Amino acid sequence: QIVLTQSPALMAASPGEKVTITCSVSSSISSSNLHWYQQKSETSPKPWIYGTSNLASGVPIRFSGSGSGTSYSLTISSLEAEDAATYYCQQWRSYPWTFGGGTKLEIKRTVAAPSVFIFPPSDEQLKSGTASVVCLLNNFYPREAKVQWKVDNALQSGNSQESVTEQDSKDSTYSLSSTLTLSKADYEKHKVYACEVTHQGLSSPVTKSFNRGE
Amino acid sequence: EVQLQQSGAELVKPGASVKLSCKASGYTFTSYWMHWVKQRPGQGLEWIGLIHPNSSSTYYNEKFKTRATLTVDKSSSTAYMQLSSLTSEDSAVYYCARLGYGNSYWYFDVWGTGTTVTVSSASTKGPSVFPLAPSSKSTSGGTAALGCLVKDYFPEPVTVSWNSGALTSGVHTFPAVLQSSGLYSLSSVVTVPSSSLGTQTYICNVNHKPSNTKVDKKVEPKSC
Amino acid sequence: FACKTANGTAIPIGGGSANVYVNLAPAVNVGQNLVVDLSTQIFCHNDYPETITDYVTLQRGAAYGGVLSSFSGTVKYNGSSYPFPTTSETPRVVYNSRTDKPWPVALYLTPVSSAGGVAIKAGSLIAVLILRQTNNYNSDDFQFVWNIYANNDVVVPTG
Repeated sequence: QIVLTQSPALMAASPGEKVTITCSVSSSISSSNLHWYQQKSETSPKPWIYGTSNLASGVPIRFSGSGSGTSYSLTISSLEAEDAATYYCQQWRSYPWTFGGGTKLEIKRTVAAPSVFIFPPSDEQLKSGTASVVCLLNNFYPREAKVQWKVDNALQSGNSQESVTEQDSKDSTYSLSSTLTLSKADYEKHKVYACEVTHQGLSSPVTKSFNRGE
Repeated sequence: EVQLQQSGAELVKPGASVKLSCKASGYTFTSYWMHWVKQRPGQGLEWIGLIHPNSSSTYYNEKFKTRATLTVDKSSSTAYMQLSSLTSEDSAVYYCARLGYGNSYWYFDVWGTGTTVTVSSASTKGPSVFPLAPSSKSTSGGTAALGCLVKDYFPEPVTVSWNSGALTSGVHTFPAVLQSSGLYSLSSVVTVPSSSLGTQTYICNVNHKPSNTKVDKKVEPKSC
Repeated sequence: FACKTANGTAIPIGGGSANVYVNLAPAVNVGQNLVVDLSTQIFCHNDYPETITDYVTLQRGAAYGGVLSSFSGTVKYNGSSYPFPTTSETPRVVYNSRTDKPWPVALYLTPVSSAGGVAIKAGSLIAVLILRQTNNYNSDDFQFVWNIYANNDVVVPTG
């Protein structure tokens, strides 16, 4: 096997910012031996650079790799917003043909104010015997987010799953849904149900709550 | 441009080999090299291997030896994969490609459609929608939002849509989470217009492909 | 009077040896051809063909490294065909031109029958093209050794 370590998973840039996604190789491979492939989220990949300097079909002139030896780069003159995808480095020196772990090139946007919306269960969920309160963070950035679930002003752990969306194509923000799953009886037994935002939500984070049955 | 097609995101139980297919008879298989790769969630790509359409000769990876069998059917120009002993370590999206002839190098010039292989256990379930009443307590805020929580669904070709033909802005089909019961669950949320003027039957529907169901209900705000 | 590769490892006028890092077809099959187009990688030129009237030929070709193991091919000089490794003289192809012209050699290395596993190690010698330079001006029978090194790994896939 050939170890190929990149910038591990995280990247971020504005519409025009340089992205120096590095590709360190365990051996000093020639420029002929390196490839870059762009895969958008939940989308088929595309060849992005072949031979470390020659772009594939449809790849804009902005992308241009460089370097040799054990250091490898993908110098971008002006990264547009549409290029947000995971760029997998591939070697074709040897034949494990080890792809990289992939750098998820996200988009660095302006600091968008997160908005907290706490949704109590409907009557049908209580009829189902498995209540589930959900508090929602609609538009926010960065992804760093772990809201607090308070059950009668008491924190709970292990009963909150957070699902985060991919980068939006309109405002380049995230959405995070925090599901606190319960049962009907213990949901009924507690009246006040709150969740507290995190990250850039507020220094004293805004807590969105509801009182059950009212 | 002539492309390569691929199957939809299929359901496979743990221990069952997939029949994932990449086919294209419009670009003359007896010209290129017909590669295969795999992308895991979070983890990066892993080169699966190659087979020649002209002569059905294969070269895989050491990690994928006796794991994936890439075959070719150049007469119909189809390529299948055999994945016996498919564990959750192999639960990943699996991609088709081929080496082009760019300068002196060869590279995955044209990709397939893509197909997600999910190796989660248990039986499939339906996407039971569940309404949320928007922030009617705020009332004058105007930016209140609602949604439908499709809990207890598996696998993930869920297509929660609002009005089923409109409301292309604001819908947030969340990725699902591995719940404690094993069955996945997602939520969709839409940001409706302000109150009073925002009187509309918000019809949320799902179409879970392997358990084909149009489970649909209208979300109507509550007056507390 | 000179020969230079695409990588910059050029041979001096008097002759000498340098590396030819060749980017290959990473998979070729038996019956198919590994066309290692050294016509796009190593080139030759004359100082002034007005009076020199150079005659530049492939006096020797040798299979070392990966090609010696499995890949047995044929050297194509100006469209002709000779048994590679080049154990015989090749007919003269002048390069009566100051401007560099892309040295029409091409090794068509079809690998041996089904070979085995991995072939042509990356960074390993592909071949040794020993070139003869002659002319009617003098007796400068000069020696140009190109050690063809593979830039990458080909496979001879099983099946």
